[PDB]
Amino acid sequence: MREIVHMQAGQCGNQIGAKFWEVISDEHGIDPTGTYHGDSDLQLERINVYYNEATGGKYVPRAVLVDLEPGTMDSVRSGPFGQIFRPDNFVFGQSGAGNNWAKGHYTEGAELVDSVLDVVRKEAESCDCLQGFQLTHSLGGGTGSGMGTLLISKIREEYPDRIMNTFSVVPSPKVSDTVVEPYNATLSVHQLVENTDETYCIDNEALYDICFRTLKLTTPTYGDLNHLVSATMSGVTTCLRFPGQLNADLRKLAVNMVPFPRLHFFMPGFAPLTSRGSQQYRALTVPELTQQMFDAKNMMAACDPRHGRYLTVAAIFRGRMSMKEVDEQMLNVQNKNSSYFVEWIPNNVKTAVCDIPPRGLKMSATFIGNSTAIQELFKRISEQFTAMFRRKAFLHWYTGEGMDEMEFTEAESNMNDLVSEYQQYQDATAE
Amino acid sequence: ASSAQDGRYSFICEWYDPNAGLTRRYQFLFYPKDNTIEMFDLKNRRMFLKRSACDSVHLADLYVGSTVNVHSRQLNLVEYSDDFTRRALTTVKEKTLGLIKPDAISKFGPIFDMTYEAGFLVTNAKMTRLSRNAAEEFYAEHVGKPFYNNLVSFMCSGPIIALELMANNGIGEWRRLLGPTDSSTARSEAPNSIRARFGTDNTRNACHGSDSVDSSNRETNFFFGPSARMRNTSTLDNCTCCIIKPTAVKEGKAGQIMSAICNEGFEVVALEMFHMEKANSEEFFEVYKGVVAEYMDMVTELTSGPCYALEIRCSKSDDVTKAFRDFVGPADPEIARQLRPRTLRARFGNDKVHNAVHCTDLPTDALLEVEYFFKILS
Amino acid sequence: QKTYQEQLRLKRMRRQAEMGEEEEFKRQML
Amino acid sequence: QTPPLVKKFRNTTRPEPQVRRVFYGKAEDPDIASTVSHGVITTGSLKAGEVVNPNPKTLFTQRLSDKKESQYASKQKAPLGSSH
Amino acid sequence: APPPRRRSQWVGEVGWFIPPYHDTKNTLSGNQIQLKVFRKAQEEKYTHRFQEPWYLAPNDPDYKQNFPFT
Amino acid sequence: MRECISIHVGQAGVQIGNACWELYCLEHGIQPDGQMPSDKTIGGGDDSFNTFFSETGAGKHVPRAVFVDLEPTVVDEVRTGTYRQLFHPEQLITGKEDAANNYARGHYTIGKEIVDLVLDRIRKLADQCTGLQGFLIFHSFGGGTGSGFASLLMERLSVDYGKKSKLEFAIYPAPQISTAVVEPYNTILTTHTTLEHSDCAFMVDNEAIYDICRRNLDIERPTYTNLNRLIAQIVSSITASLRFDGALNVDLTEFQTNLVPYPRIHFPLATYAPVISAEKAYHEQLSVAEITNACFEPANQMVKCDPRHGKYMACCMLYRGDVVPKDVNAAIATIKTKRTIQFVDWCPTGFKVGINYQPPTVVPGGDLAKVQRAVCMLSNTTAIAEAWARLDHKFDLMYAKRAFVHWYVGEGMEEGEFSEAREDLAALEKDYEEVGV
Amino acid sequence: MRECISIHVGQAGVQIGNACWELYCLEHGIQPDGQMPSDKTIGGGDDSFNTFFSETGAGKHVPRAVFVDLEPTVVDEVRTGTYRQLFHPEQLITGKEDAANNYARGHYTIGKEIVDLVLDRIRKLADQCTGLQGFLIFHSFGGGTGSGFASLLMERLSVDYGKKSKLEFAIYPAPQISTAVVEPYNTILTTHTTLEHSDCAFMVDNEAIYDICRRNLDIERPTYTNLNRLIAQIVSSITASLRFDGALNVDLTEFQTNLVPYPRIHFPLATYAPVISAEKAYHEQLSVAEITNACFEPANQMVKCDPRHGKYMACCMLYRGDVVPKDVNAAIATIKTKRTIQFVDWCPTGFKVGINYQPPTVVPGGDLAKVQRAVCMLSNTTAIAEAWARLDHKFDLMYAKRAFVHWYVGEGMEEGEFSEAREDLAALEKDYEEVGV
Amino acid sequence: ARQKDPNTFITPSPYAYSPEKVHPQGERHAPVH
Ligand SMILES: Nc1nc2c(ncn2[C@@H]2O[C@H](COP(=O)(O)OP(=O)(O)OP(=O)(O)O)[C@@H](O)[C@H]2O)c(=O)[nH]1
Ligand SMILES: Nc1nc2c(ncn2[C@@H]2O[C@H](COP(=O)(O)OP(=O)(O)OP(=O)(O)O)[C@@H](O)[C@H]2O)c(=O)[nH]1
Ligand SMILES: Nc1nc2c(ncn2[C@@H]2O[C@H](COP(=O)(O)OP(=O)(O)O)[C@@H](O)[C@H]2O)c(=O)[nH]1
Ligand SMILES: [Mg+2]
Ligand SMILES: [Mg+2]
Repeated sequence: MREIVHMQAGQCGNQIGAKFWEVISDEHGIDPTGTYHGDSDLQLERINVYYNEATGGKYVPRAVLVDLEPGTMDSVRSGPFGQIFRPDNFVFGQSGAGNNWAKGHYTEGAELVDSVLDVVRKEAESCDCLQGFQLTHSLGGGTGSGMGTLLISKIREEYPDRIMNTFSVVPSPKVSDTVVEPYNATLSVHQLVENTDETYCIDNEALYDICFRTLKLTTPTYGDLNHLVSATMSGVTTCLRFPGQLNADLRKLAVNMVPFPRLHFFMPGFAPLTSRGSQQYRALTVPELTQQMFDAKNMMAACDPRHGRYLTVAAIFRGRMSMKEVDEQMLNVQNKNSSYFVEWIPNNVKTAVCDIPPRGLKMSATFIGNSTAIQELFKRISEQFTAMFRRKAFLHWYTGEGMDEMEFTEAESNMNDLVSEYQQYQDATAE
Repeated sequence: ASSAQDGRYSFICEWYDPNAGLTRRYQFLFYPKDNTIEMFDLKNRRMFLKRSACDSVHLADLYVGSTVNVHSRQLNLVEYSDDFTRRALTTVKEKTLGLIKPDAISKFGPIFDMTYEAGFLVTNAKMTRLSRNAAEEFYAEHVGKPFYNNLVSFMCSGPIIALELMANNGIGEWRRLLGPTDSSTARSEAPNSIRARFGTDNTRNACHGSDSVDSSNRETNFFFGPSARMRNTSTLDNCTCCIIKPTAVKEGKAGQIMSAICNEGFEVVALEMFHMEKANSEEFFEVYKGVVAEYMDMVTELTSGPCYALEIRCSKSDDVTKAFRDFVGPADPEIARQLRPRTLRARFGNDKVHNAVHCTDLPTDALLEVEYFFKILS
Repeated sequence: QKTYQEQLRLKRMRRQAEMGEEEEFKRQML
Repeated sequence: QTPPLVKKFRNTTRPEPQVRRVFYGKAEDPDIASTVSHGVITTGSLKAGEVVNPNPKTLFTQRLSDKKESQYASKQKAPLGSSH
Repeated sequence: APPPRRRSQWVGEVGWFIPPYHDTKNTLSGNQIQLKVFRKAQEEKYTHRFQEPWYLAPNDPDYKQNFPFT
Repeated sequence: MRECISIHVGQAGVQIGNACWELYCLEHGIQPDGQMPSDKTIGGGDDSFNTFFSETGAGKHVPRAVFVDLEPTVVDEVRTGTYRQLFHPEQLITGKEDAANNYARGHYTIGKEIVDLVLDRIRKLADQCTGLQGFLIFHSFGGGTGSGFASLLMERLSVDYGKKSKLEFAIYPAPQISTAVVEPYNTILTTHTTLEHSDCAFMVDNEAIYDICRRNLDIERPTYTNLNRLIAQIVSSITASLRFDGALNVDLTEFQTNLVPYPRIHFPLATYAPVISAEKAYHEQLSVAEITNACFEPANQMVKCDPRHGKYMACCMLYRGDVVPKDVNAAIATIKTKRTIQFVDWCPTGFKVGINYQPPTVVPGGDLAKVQRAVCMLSNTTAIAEAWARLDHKFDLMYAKRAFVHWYVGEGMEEGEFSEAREDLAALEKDYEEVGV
Repeated sequence: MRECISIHVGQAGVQIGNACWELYCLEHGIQPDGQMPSDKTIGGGDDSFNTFFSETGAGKHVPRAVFVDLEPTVVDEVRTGTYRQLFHPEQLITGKEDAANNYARGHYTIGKEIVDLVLDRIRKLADQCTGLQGFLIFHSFGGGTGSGFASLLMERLSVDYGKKSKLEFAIYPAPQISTAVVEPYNTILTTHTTLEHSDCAFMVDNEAIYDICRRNLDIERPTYTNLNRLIAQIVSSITASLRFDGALNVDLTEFQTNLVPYPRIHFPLATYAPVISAEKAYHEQLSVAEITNACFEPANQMVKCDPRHGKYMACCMLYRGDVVPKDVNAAIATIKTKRTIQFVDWCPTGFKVGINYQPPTVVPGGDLAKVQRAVCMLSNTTAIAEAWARLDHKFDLMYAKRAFVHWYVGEGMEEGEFSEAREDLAALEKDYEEVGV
Repeated sequence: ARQKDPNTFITPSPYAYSPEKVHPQGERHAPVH
């Protein structure tokens, strides 16, 4: 058994983590009170991978909720599956970051990071194997960005041998969202470069696009987006859970998807996203499941894969399936779209298969893409960063909290060096 | 593996010393699941026999009042110690009395064969006539209707063979193997019983049974009790003495021997099963004494339990002794199997010690030996 | 000949089992 | 008190202090297990009391054996106390 | 709504229909080998692992190896 | 007595063993609980099962194999599914942390933790053993446990057990379809160790099994279950002469001394015939000429390289079932007179044949048919050099600018072993060329 | 005749005693109230229980045990437990205070006020004894009663009686696991007195029985119950030849004349085979060669000393159950021909074999399986010196700072006793090192 | 002549080869604090 812990920082991160906990709880057959009401044994063969052993018939999920506002904690306790979490890991401040990276890192950072690491140590030393850390923080927020990056740095300093997947919720490239959004994005991607053994970056605007053009349901709001991200995370971590013909854990995905150490930014996706009016009309099979998961319309990262080249692509399937069809379609996508694949790596696809599909579907798949097209997101972030930085707007706040333009330009320098590194391995030839 | 805490069957065995004159008492434990016999000695507390492994001793025999030959020592199982054995062996083990009817005297060979095939071990057996005074065991079935008169006529007409049986689940297994009380019902629902294949309609059946408990006691005390004088059906005359050996009786081939003798001509006039003593067997085998080296083996084999004795006569006179010797010919079973194979001791014999049938050798000693069994010991 | 007929009967029984499981999963979907 | 369905899997991970650890599989199988002899039982062996000094043979059996052992070559051109 | 099963409880399998199926004609014959007398001899010869009373000759050079002290 | 101890290492090897022990239980009439039926029993002195099973006290025939996986998933599936009362509870050896497609992680790290326990269990199985013929080691070149831990097991079995022949069945990567990405690195790093410590390395190509299944068995959607079933059938056809008497009996040492010319060319090619289904088998005659032409037909080998661009050196024809040596040697003569099967000029006779009477068995509901005769082609061609060159091309193309090397360096591998393994396999290719010419 | 007084001193001694007399009663068929049932009828000349159970005229069998401890809770638990009517109530000597893990409390104080009473009690047992062959002193080297009063008892039994054997079973502290903090002080202070007034000191270690029942019996949390059960099984296998008769048998003089070369090397390692569970024994042959090889495992020694760092001087080979001397000789020959089973040069033959026909009995609700065969290994090795080296390192580390010395020097004991004991055990270590060459 | 029989096999030697040093199969890892 390879146990992972869950970290959820910020309001968006806490909501996404709670949705993830409930969508793995209902497939694990757990009620919100903790008593196992499931009927199959497969959903509790390995249930200690996410849920700490407790007395009675109760399994207590192993997550840490980090925030600077008690209102989010009260809302997530009043919401579904709020009583399955013990109140001991509910650490929260009384001031509020207000989407301030420097305030969430220095002013109220180290005051809360000590308690968060105390809870992390209490969970982790109680763990026996301790595979990895699964952080679902958001880029551009308050406690999500700065406190989460400080947590990543502290966890790397404490246990520099363990895999962590962090999810780094990327905001919409358009509209405005936050006035200090490029500042928080640059200040977060500075640490996303640093330790961050794997990052699965999700884009809110692309989530809106995939909800509006593929699943419909009229308005997208946020619940469908959260369900999509939650299904993606469950499909990612299914192999440490439910068995299969070919399994692949976090470490196997990190080895098979990260060529060089600063190539850990992934572009995920989920299939099949059939509509309610087309579920009875769609013949769900491996070929058009592969087409759906490799379609450019269904990437939850805003970068279009047609303008870049995939370095590595992980495909984690779930269901009644044949491995010949799996690797045949994964070779067919190479042979068809050979332009959007680097020629210095044969077999740019890592496959994995579980034989327990999610309930209500014969088949499901999870796309993971270490594309070179993700450098356009960081290029746009750098462009907005220098546009709002050349006039020194909304920077006196961060200098008052304790940061400096030397750190600003260091983050800009290593981020656009990373962009140029993506460009060099995008335009690098074979011989 | 063998342990010190296995199942144990404890008995007290008494062996009479050829020297001295007192019967030593030993504690005789029979461990099953490996068939190992061990022996303690009450008085002079010491060690007599270890675990070891003996053939003779077989869980099938036991049966208090029996003789086991352990390392050429004739131990007599005299009483049950070990309440474990008292709940393992004595439970639902009763004794009956099978009374062979005069019309079933002709088929007493096969009747004994089926009793031995069932497993009813015998304790006494005697062929008598019951006179007109057979009503003393029919006081129970009296007055009610003339079957009492029919029964006292059928008992006084023809010979009677009385048996004292003993088996587990007694008095019910004997009635089960006899079937119902009528031959019509017997060949209606149970066509494999003594009353089915032998006998005719009611009050002329093939046997009697033993009713129930304490009626078995009344019958056994009336027939084979210490106060019962019944007198066998011996008539001397031109006759031969046949001795079915206790090895044959223990192996259960006694009924087969009886059936073969009755089938191959001949006739049995007197039947009586004895329990021979050492000096009595020596005085029976004094004619051999010092003409065969196996005389001691013959004596210690004859003193090994049941001693079925038969008075054999023949319708065709010829020489009765010579004809019976030809039928029960060559003494060694190897001789009788290689030469004249359709003979007794060849159908039923192991070695010359265990001939399993004994016959009178000299033609002038058959009457003496018949007089010794049927006119001296009874 | 008897061995081949028994083998074909076993294959037919297996194929009936897969027809049963696929119609069961179709009723599950509906 | 733990429900039995979850205690099934808790016995593998964190059981009671005593009692042998069981697996979540192999349970609700008829646990014959103990009360079994648990080992090979020697080899055999026929004893050397009847293979080097066997049971003595009777006069008739040995005379039949000598009858069969006759009409050879070595046993016929040279008996013990005679000639051919 | 029945739950998804294991690998074993599938048609197309590793361990389905193994109890009710037994290969009758193929391996009830004498084609399968026996442990007869001269394989039992080899299997019973295993009881002499380095206990055989064969000692090396004094006319051989490798004798002071087994007699070092004298 | 002709015992043939087995080690199944890796997820792939565990699945091969899961098919193989089902097939062996069906072949020897052993129930999944471990006992043998009495009406099945042809006498208490049966001895076929002693090669693969040991009877402990009451007809409990436990198998003589060790299942290895650093992650517990597949071995827990074994422990919970069907064949759970068959295996010894400790023989199914597992860790907790997996190597996760990394030769250096399987060789220089956590793989070096349970190696002592696993080959202590191997040592105690060999102590139970008395007539040890060889080690059947099933693994994959894909990576992780089957690549580095298997190499460690080869090294320690080699310098612990002496000569003690070690037949190594390995799942070789396919030319085009593949699963892992660092799979060429793992294959190149594993070959350098297995070259000096294996004795017969049977490469199996997943794509070869796939197209064999879809054109011969007519299975439109085959899978790993059918793959391991076919590999189990072939390894049973190999070690069936040790378990059943034959007109010409071949052992694991006669096989080797008639197969490998030089002690570096020990990479044969397995092939089964027929691999046809029941409907196609009932309408066809299937004589020995057809089962030989199926073996020598070049779209039937189990590594994706045709033997027409190569010279045969040795052929270990293992015939199974009702076959006569007369049809066998007539077919061998017509194969020799066939010009397109070019034998090498320094090997006049190159056919080692072993006839076994015992007909092959089928699983209850697989895809192979119960045929009265079958044959195992065992080629020693030079055609595997094309597969070696393809893996050299892949390894050099990914090693051009040091991709996926930091993982191995962090796990503990030095930067030189990649170059050493590349030079070793280049020397092996030079050896194949100079022995082919 | 060949009787044995068992003196259980200290809490560990009393717990081993009431987990061992249960096994003795089960072996001899005695229900706990005292009488042998035998279905209420059988007895007489079966003199097997005289080695441990004195016979009264009422048919009640009283054990030959002296349960002594200064602090009266564990002995009171014995008196109020299920084995209440078994022991003689006067044989249950309790003091009033606690020794509190102090050697002085027991060698120079309150234990001295009860040692006269305990000697009178042992004398009144030995008067009923009619040729007592030896004492079995069960104690722990942890401290207080098990070292102090126990060492004083051993000196008084050395002054009295005389030449009679005085075997002890000593619970030794683990290299890492330590219940108390004065364990090194107590061990060095008790070694100086048990070196000369002993003749055989069986060596066990709580961490080693922990590991043995953690791997083999696979119990994750080992309490003291199964530990004392395993120690009880060892003592039962040792005394089985004094009780239940069989083949070639080894008793209290045999395994001292054949194990003690010099009158200072008398610290043997007692291991037991097969320590196995029911499920692991079900899938296992458990032959003579296997159970003999199990005793030479490094992971079966019941003290945590590495057997590689030292030769073997002598080995007592105590077999129980359905075992044959031919198979025994085969196993001994295999052990002798295995080269790195390293025997010392002044010992061509070093195996004293005893064989008994009694198989072991398993306690109801226990954890061992009822195996037909069993082996007790009594090995004399140089490897025990590393435990003394670890204890010398601990003693020197604590004595450098003069920590925890004030209790000992204030409660009667002198300061120089620590240095005298340290140099005595250093001389013992030098003797072991100079004899191991 | 009394001859030497052929050697069967020397099957390692369980004294210098050491398993030891391994956490036993499937009992968590005894959580250190
Ligand atoms: N023929 C066949 N090959 C298999 C099977 N399962 C896995 N494989 C091969 O195994 C490769 C995947 O890597 P694995 O061998 O499973 O890696 P591992 O041995 O489990 O070691 P880790 O990567 O550390 O988990 C694939 O490329 C397959 O070719 C199977 O059932 N049959
Ligand atoms: N094997 C085993 N060892 C025990 C047991 N109980 C205690 N011990 C050992 O005893 C040590 C503790 O010292 P004790 O033996 O209790 O000391 P004592 O002889 O009772 O004397 P006091 O400390 O004064 O009570 C521990 O380190 C244990 O190793 C037991 O039940 N079984
Ligand atoms: N997918 C998703 N995104 C959200 C949700 N709520 C907020 N966000 C995103 O998070 C950003 C605001 O971050 P915020 O919650 O203020 O971070 P915090 O201050 O650390 O709690 C916005 O740009 C949103 O796009 C939600 O429920 N689902
Ligand atoms: Mg794996
Ligand atoms: Mg105490």
